[PDB]
Amino acid sequence: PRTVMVNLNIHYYDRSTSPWNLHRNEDPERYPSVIWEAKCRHLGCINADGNVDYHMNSVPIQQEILVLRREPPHSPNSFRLEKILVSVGCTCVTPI
Amino acid sequence: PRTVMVNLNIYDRSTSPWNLHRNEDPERYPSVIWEAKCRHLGCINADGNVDYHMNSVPIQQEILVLRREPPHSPNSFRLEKILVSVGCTCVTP
Repeated sequence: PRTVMVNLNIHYYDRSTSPWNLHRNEDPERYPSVIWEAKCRHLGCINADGNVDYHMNSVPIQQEILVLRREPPHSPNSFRLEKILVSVGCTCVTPI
Repeated sequence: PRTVMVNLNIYDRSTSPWNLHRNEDPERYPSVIWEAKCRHLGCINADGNVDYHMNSVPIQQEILVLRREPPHSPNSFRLEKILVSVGCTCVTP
């Protein structure tokens, strides 16, 4: 147990060939409770003509992020640090 | 004001590829954050060549981190928002 104190008071890509939308992911047992996650708009990538090219793939960029998990569950003042995978945007990839 | 206890015990084929840079900050938890840096200004063509007709742009995301409060404190923090480069996307200029 590595217990620390934390004060919780804090103090564009539309032209992408692999564009994305943001999805509201909510968890009451987590701090921060809301995490906005990227979801690729298409399976393929946008052409020079503005069309979807299915020989290319829009893939989500997944990053490991540290979040706070209520420990014990429902606790207003006690947490454990947790690693979660979050989709942070989309990139365009050549298939294997 | 809002003090809580925290237990600290826990794309190569891209047209806009990136490299990871280890960003270090002693006054931050986590001290180590891997940040993306676009390999090129352009995007990779169907031919495997860098094409200046398109741009690799970093995707910047706001992340919650812990800032040592008071400074240098091993066990006391304040929640902070920082901008981190998390990958690269390819954009039409």
